[PDB]
Amino acid sequence: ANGQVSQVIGAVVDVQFEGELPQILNALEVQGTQHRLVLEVAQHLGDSRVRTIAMDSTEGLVRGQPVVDTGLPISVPVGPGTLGRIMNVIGEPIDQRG
Amino acid sequence: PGDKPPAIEDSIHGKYAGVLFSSASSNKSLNKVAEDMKYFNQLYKESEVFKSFLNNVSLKRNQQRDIISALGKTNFNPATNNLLETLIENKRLDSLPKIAEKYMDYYRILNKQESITIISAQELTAAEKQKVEQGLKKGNANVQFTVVYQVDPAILGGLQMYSGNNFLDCSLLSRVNKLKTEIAKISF
Amino acid sequence: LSTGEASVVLAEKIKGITQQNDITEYGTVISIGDGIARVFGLTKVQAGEMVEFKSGIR
Repeated sequence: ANGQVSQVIGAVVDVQFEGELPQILNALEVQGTQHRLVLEVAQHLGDSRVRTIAMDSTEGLVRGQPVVDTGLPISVPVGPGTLGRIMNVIGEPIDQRG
Repeated sequence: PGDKPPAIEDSIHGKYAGVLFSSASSNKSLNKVAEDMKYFNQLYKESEVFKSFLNNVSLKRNQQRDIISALGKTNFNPATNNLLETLIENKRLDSLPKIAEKYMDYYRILNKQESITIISAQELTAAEKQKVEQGLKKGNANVQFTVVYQVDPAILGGLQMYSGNNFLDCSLLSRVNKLKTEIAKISF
Repeated sequence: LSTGEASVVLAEKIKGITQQNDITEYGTVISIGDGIARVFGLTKVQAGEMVEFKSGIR
């Protein structure tokens, strides 16, 4: 959790990181949200700041909120288990089938 | 003087220079900060490594603070130290030299001494120059000034004075053109 | 204060930061985005010169 919410502009959210930055296209996860909020890195604005796009509603966020760097882009579960199963953009099941 | 800088500007360097002048002039001191900012100007042009440091933008805030402390923690007015700390936080370190210079401008505006430049075609004789001083002195008679000379005009036997920001034309060339124009528009 | 502080700043510079490689041949990326990278301290580069990044991309 080496990231912090510097600013929040609608769906776009900028995360202030320290030291190493998340590679572009990586998937960041916000901590403390009601539901899992994943942020996809789009570009590095500079000054240890990065601009990301929110995969879920950014309502209820707070500046300085800790953010964790997954280190890799959005990872979705693949395989025969997804067959016949409704999957979300972030790989979560929304069919209430476990 | 009312903790009000000479002019108010929205420019980056202008904003910091104005706030520093007001904040500095507020408590007690203006010359102390003037000497501090002047030191940076001299060092900015004399030391090459120092120039690259300020211009450097990819440097981290914590790194910039350590280098600034190494320069000097004493002999700088607290207003100057607080200014630097603010620039590092706002990544405005690159604008340091402009702020320094801009600050001195306001201070030079408060300075009462002014330089008056006289422009004349014909060479000014030692005796003639003496008479010029009495004329300029009697004109103001309430402020000291330093006189400077520069003789490379196009007019002939004309006098043109530049006093900081004011210009008064006593040149004969102006008189010649004025008459030649009015004599043409007689509409006889 | 003194004018000879350049050596003091230079000393703190070489040790304070594990950076400042051969600027005349190397540079640092200030920002990356929209297919554009803001390299830093890449002096002496020629217009149209071919540069290479860390990962090998040119």
